[PDB]
Order: sequence, then structure tokens, then C-alpha cells
Amino acid sequence: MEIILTLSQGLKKYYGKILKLLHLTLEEDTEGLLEWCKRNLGSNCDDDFFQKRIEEFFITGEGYFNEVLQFKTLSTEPFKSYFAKGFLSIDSGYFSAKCYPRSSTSGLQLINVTQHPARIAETPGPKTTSLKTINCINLRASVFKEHREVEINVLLPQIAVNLSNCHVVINSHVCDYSLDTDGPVRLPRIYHEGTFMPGTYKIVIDRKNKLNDRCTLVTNCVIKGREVRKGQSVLRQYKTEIKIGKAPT
Amino acid sequence: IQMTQSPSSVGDRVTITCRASQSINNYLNWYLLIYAASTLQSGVPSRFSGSGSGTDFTLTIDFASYYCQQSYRGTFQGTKVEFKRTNFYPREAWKVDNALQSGNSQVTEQDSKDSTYSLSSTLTLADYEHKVACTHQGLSS
Amino acid sequence: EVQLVQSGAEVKKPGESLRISCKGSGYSFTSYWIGWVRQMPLEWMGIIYPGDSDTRYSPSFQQVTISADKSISTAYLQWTSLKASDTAMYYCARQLYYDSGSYYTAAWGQGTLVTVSSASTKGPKDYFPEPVTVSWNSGALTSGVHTFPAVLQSSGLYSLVVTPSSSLGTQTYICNVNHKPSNTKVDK
Ligand SMILES: *[C@@H]1O[C@H](CO)[C@@H](O[C@@H]2O[C@H](CO)[C@@H](O[C@@H]3O[C@H](CO)[C@@H](O)[C@H](O[C@H]4O[C@H](CO)[C@@H](O)[C@H](O)[C@@H]4O[C@H]4O[C@H](CO)[C@@H](O)[C@H](O)[C@@H]4O)[C@@H]3O)[C@H](O[C@H]3O[C@H](CO)[C@@H](O)[C@H](O)[C@@H]3O)[C@H]2NC(C)=O)[C@H](O)[C@H]1NC(C)=O
Ligand SMILES: *[C@@H]1O[C@H](CO)[C@@H](O[C@@H]2O[C@H](CO)[C@@H](O[C@@H]3O[C@H](CO)[C@@H](O)[C@H](O[C@H]4O[C@H](CO)[C@@H](O)[C@H](O)[C@@H]4O)[C@@H]3O)[C@H](O)[C@H]2NC(C)=O)[C@H](O)[C@H]1NC(C)=O
Repeated sequence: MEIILTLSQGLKKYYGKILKLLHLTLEEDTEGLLEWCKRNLGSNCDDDFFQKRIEEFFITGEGYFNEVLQFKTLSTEPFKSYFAKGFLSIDSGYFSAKCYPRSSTSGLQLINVTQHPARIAETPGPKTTSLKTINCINLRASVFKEHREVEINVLLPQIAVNLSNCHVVINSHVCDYSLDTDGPVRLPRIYHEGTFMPGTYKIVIDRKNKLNDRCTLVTNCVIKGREVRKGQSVLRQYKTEIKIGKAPT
Repeated sequence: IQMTQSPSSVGDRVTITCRASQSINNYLNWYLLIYAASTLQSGVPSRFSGSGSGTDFTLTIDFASYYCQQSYRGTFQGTKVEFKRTNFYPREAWKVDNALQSGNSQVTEQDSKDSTYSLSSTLTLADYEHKVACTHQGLSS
Repeated sequence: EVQLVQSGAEVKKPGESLRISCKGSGYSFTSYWIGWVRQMPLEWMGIIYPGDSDTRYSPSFQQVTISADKSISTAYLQWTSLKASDTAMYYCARQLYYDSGSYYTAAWGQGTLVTVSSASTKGPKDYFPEPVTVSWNSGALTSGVHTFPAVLQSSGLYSLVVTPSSSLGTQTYICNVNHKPSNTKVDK
């Protein structure tokens, strides 16, 4: 029955649970964390506890904080450090993420992902768009030939961009981290008056390392069409396969 | 969640061991005398030494009471280490006419001169005022 | 240097509320954890951070309440309803990487005796509260004298000798007993 956790192990397990609730990881390693919490923190670690910690870190933030995501009330050596760093290294051991605390721009960017639109059925659009040309409204593409690097700026986070045989690093205004799992890119979600997801993320790819030679992004592109009266909710949806391979000409 | 429930002279430099129910790394701070299961506190004589691992520890050597503590939940057993000679020594030591009495009813520190103990038992009981009496290593019978 | 001074001994009745204190000096009273430990006539009770703090009561041990005021650097241990089982000594202790080398350090006060009993102050067998002082011939006989510790009886009252007829027998009975709580001086 011995499930004693060391401080680093317990912290990694807490971070794994945080990542799981952020929907960045599908798994967690947390066995023995209830007693670890009740012993090294003094409070219960139920779901509500985690929700409130993530809330008060990313929203309703209060000045200084510690590595366990605890703040010092409002006004101003274990957890009693409360050293507001520029970042927090949420590392569970299985997946790392550099999460940023609240400011004046992260509070402006918090949207409430609580519903979802109906997009458009499927406009007769092409599936073999390249990188240079896009013309999408949800997608912006930057190519730094000086670094052999590609930034894929997305403007519509609800529209997914599944990766395949790819190794990317997405930088958000809430948390920067790298993704290698093929499929939908996973973004953090705080439940605070609803589920809150970041307003935009950026997908950087290093074309140097041949790691993303076979990298294919299947995504959805948005372009206005014809209007029966006004372009009132003019149609704008068609699937597309974007290739990153270093194919000349 | 169980904790340390399994543990363990005439100027004899001795040693007290201890165990536990689960692994506890190397703390068992002994009392302040020794922490980190071996480290000596500033102001403690060097004749006290600590050793061992989570399953069992040892403390090797002022005759008084001692024992250890865990640094997780639960923490702290007590052993008493003073005994010399042969009022009486060592420490380990009612018949009314109607069997042993329903009316069952019911020691000093080691004397600093002869290293002996003094014990007293009191039998509290009216209507009797029956008619008729109150074992040690030094006694053959 | 660092010093911990506890509140005086408390004699209360069952059902009465009680609050004992521990004041620290020679240190900030904000970084080194401070805890209470019970010893019935050692059982770890609780710990809290000295500055802004929650509380770490021992499992199952938590009905008492431990608190602290950092404005006066004073920790408190309180009972809402005392039981006879709470009669014991209570030690406050300041204490300084994981569990080891951390807050359960036991880096102590003089101890606070708490006696829970419905009995009232009475001189002596059957006296309350402790202590009584017993001498022989006003302190003239010490060789062979053994004064036993008091034993709490079921009635709630405390109760508690020198040794040949060839040893210059003169007196046929002596004892000088003093009970200052009830101001009794008895010569037998
Ligand atoms: C990147 O990868 C993601 C994840 O796979 C992918 O998102 C998925 O896109 C597909 C393709 O459009 C979409 O398709 C449905 O998949 C679900 C299984 O999740 C399945 O139920 C669907 O079958 C039809 O029925 C459902 C229920 O009605 C429809 O919602 C759906 O649109 C399908 O088409 C029609 O169904 C009836 C027909 O009368 C009508 O309601 C209507 O006409 C509708 O058009 C497809 O296989 C996934 O869509 C949603 O499906 C269920 C519906 O219950 C939801 O609960 C899911 O949460 C989901 O939102 C969609 N999401 C997934 C799989 O999670 C992207 O398309 C990929 N990007 C690309 C390809 O660029
Ligand atoms: C955020 O988007 C919404 C528009 O959808 C809007 O404000 C949000 O409204 C929803 C729905 O009322 C709020 O979610 C509620 O939270 C309360 C908390 O007590 C719950 O009781 C609610 O449950 C009931 O409502 C459900 C609504 O779907 C019903 O299904 C049912 O009757 C439930 O009993 C519900 O969960 C949400 O908290 C607000 N969000 C905010 C931020 O106010 C507004 O347009 C958007 N706000 C923005 C952009 O700031």
C-alpha cells in the first residue's frame, strides 16, 4: 500500500493532473497525490481544488505566486516564496509546458469556449493547397528562410489543424509547448464561468532537422463565396492538405 | 495508514534499534540529539551516533528517556534506559480470604544512592470492617 | 537567542473551554514551523506555519483547534469542551529537504500541564489539586525517605515513607504535609 511520493514526484504528478485538466495530455500519473497534498500542502486535492487553482493562475490572478500555483491573497523557505516569475515550468516528466501567468493582455484574450458554430457544409474547394499560397481567413503563413523555419499562425482555434508525422512547437499567450502526437493540436482549457481557450496559437516548424520531412497538416480553410442577399453568413469551409516537405520549385 | 509500531544499564555503552511499517528514507530524528538518521546536532556529544535505513535504524552510544520520530505524518514509542545494582532493583516486580477481590482496588524513580526502586500498592475498600495478605527476581519464592 | 514560553498550567472542569498559548522570541515567528505535542502522564498533536498559515493536525487527532496571531508572535491550542482524557502535558516546539530536513524538526517550551477534573481545591489522601510537599521532622530525616508520586483516583482526588526498631526509635509518628493551593499545614 506504500504510495509515498517525493516532493519532485508529487509535483510532477500535480502537473500531470493540471495538464490533463487543461486537455493538453490524455493521461496522468497521480497515485498517492491525495495524501501527498494533505501532507505537504494541508488542503484537499479534489477536482474543484484544481479548477480554482488553474482559474486563479490564468484568470483572477493576484500578484505573486509559487511553483504550486498558490497566490498571496491580494496585497503582499518552502512554498512561502511567492516569487512571481516571468514564467512557470509546468513539467510532469512526460510533457513539459512553459505557462505564463495573467497580465493585461492574457485577461483580454480569454474567450469562453462554451458553444460552437455550424461552420459551412463543404464548399467545392481544393485539397492540395501548398504553403506559399493560402488565401485563408483562419490561416496565416510566415517562412523564415534565414532560419529554415516556418510559422503557421492560426486565427480560428475552434477550427482544428491535425498534424501527421510531424514535430511542432506551438507558442501561445497562455503556455508555450511542443507537440509531436499526430492529430488535433491540444490547447489549454480553464473552466471559469465556462470553458476558456486561448484566442490564437502559433505553430513553429524547424525545416532544418529532417524530423518534419513527412509532415502533413490536414486542416480547414475559410473563404467567402456568393450571396443570395447579403454575404450574410456567406459560405466558407473546405478541407485542405498542407505539405511542409522541402520540395523545390 | 500505519506508522512506526514495531521498534525495540551499569554504564554499558549500548545501542537502541527501531523499525517501521513502511519505508521512511533516513530521518527518524532521535530525541534534540540526532537528525538525518546520522547527523549530530550542534551541542550534542559525539558519543551518540546514528545509522540505518528505512526498514530499521540504530542509535549507538545521562541515563534518561529516549526515542525517535518520523518526518512524515504520524511522527513519533518510549524506552527507559537506567538500571543498576541487584529500595529494590530491578524495576520489574492481594489475597483476601474470599479469593482475589469486585473490590479489586489497586513507584519511585531510581534512587541516586543505591540505584534501587521503591513501590507501593494500595487496596481501597466498610461492610468488611472478611478477616484475612499481599514476587520478584531477588526472591526464590 | 530563540526562546519559547508557554502559558501556565490550567485546571479546568469537563465541559469548560480552554485556550493555552506559546510565545516565541529571538526569531521572526514567520519561517520556522511551530507545533504542539501531547504527553499523557509522546503523542504528536499538530503543527502550523508561524506566519500566515493553515494547520496540520494529526490525522484522527483532529477536535481541538490550533491557531496563531503573528501580530503578537503567539500560537494557541484550544478546546471547546475538555474531557478527562485531555489531562496531560502539552509542549509547543519551534522546528525548522522533503519530510526529513524540514518542518517536523523539533528544533521546545517548558510544557503546559492541563488537568481536567470536576473536583475542587482541597487539602489532604484525597487532595486536589497537585502538589503536596511531605517532610519528616520539618526536614530533619532524609536517609531512607521515599515520597511516592500522587495517583489520581476514581473520585477525582489525588493521593500518595521512611524505614529497624534498633534505629534509635523515639517518635511514634511524624509527617509534615503542606498544600499551598488550599493553604493546609498538617503535622502527624
Ligand atoms: C481534424 O481532425 C478532427 C477530428 O477528427 C476533424 O473533426 C471532425 O471532422 C469530421 C469531418 O467533418 C466531423 O465528421 C463526423 O465525425 C463524427 C465522429 O465525431 C461522425 O458523427 C460524423 O458523421 C455525421 O453525423 C454527425 C451527427 O449528425 C454530424 O455531426 C457530422 O457532421 C456527420 O455529417 C452529417 O451528419 C448528419 C447527416 O444527416 C447531419 O447532422 C449533418 O448533415 C452532418 O453534416 C462524421 O464522421 C466530426 O464532427 C462531429 O461529430 C460528432 C457528431 O455527434 C460530434 O459529437 C463530434 O464532437 C464532432 O464535433 C469532427 N470532429 C470530431 C471527429 O471530433 C477535422 O475535420 C479534421 N480536420 C480536417 C479534416 O481538415
Ligand atoms: C460567454 O458566452 C455566453 C454565451 O453562450 C455568455 O455568458 C455565459 O453564459 C453561460 C450560459 O448561461 C454561462 O454558463 C452558466 O454558468 C452558470 C454558473 O452558475 C450555470 O448555472 C449555467 O448552467 C445553466 O445554464 C446552461 C446554459 O447552457 C443551461 O444548459 C442550463 O439551464 C444550466 O442549468 C451555465 O453553465 C457562462 O458562465 C457565461 N459566461 C460568462 C463569461 O459570463 C456571454 O456571451 C459570454 N461571456 C463573455 C464573452 O464574457
